[PDB]
Amino acid sequence: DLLMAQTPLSLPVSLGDQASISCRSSQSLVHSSGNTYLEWYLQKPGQSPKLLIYKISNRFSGVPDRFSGSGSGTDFTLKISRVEAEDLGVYYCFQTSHVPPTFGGGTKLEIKRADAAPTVSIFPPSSEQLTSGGASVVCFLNNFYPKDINVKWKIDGSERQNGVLNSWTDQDSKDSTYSMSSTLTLTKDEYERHNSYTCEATHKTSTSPIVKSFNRNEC
Amino acid sequence: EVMLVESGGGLVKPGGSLKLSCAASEFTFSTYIMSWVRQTPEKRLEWVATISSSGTYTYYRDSVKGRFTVSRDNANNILYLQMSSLRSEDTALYYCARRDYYDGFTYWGQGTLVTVSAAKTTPPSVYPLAPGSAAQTNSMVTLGCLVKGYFPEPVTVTWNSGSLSSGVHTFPAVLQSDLYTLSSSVTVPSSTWPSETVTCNVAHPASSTKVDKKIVPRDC
Repeated sequence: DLLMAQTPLSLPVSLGDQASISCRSSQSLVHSSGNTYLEWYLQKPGQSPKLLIYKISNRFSGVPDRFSGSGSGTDFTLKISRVEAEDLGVYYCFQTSHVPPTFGGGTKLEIKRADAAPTVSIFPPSSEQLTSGGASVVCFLNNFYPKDINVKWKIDGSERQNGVLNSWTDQDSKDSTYSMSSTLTLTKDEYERHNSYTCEATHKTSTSPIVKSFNRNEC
Repeated sequence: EVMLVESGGGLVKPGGSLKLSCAASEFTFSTYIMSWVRQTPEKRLEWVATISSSGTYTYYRDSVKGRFTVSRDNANNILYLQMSSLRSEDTALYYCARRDYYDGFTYWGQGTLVTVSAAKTTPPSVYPLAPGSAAQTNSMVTLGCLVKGYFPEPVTVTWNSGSLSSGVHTFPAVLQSDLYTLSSSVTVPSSTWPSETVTCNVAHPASSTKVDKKIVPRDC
C-alpha cells in the first residue's frame, strides 16, 4: 500500500531556531491528474489536529509565513523557520493522491529550553480512602526540564517498587516543561504497619535527592 | 465561529454497535464533504469515512466497509457514523472534520472517545490531595484530586469550573486492572487557599457522573 514515513520521530529544537520535518512515501504521490495532494497537520497537546498546509505548500487560513511546505514525488518537508513555544506538538503528514488516504506516524516537536528543577509535593492518603481497604500516596513532580528523572519511593527507609504507577504529561506550552505524578498503592493493612513514607527524585538540576516525606501518624 | 461537536462515544462490547453524531454550525454544512477521522491509542490518525455534500456518495476505509455507515442530516446539520460489529481495532478518539475537496481537513471537532471492551463501566472514586510534610521554597501551594478506578476513558477535570486553568496539570490515566487512575494538580497563591474555595470538578460521561470535591486542609 502507499505508506508514509516521517522523520525524525522526535525533534528537539530551541526557541527562534529552525526545524525541518520530513515525510517520505513508498511511491510517488503524483496523482494521475499531475497534482500532489499532500497536507500537514499540527496537533497541540490537549487539542484537535489543525490543518497547516495543503497541496504541498499552500498555507491554510491564519497559518504564519514561518511554516512552509515543499517537496515533490516521494519527499516532502515542512519547515518552521523560527520556532515558537506554541509550535509544540505532533506534526502529521497526510496524502490523498492515491487510495487509500493515509497519514504519516507523526513527528513530535520538543522545545529545547533551559534546565528547570521539579517542584515536588507529597500527599498522604486521605482518611476518606482507607475504608476502601487501600491507600494511595501521590507525589507530584512539576514543571521540570529535561524530561529525564529518577523517582523512588521509600517506606521506613526501604525502597519500594511494587505498587508504584507513574504518569507524565507532555511538554506544556506555557513554559515548555514536563510534569510527572507517581502513585504508590498499598493495602490499608500494609499501610498501617509502616510509619514513614518518602518520595524522592534526582534530576539534571539536582543530583542530590529532592526528598519529601510524611509520617502516617501526623495530622 | 465554525463549530463541530461530536457525541455518542463511550463503552461498547466487542461485536456491538454504536452511533456517533456531529453537530455543525456557522457554515453551510450541506455544501461540504464531511469526514470521520480517528486517532488510535498509539496516537496514529486513520481516515475512516467520507460523505458527499448531498449524501449520495460514500467512501470508507477498507477495514470498516460493511460495518460502518456514514450519513447526514442536511436540515439540522448533523453528521452521523453508525458503527456495528465493533472490534478492538476501533477503539479510538473519533473526530468529524470538514473536508474542503483537496484543500484539506479544514475544521475538526473535539472528538468523542469509543472504547471497545468487555470490561464494565465504573465511575471514579475521587479523593482530595491536600499537601503534607511541606511549607517551603516559594509562595505557591499545590493541591490535587486523585481520580481512581474508573472505566472507560475519558474523564474531564476542571478546577473551580474552569477559572483556575492556568495552574493546572492533569496527568494521563494509567490502566491497572481494567481500571484507570489519574491525578490532577492545581498550583495557586498561598494567600488564596485555605482562605478560599478550591474545588475540582470531575466528569465521567460514560457513567453519567459528575463529582465536585472541595479540597479542605488536613488537621488533627
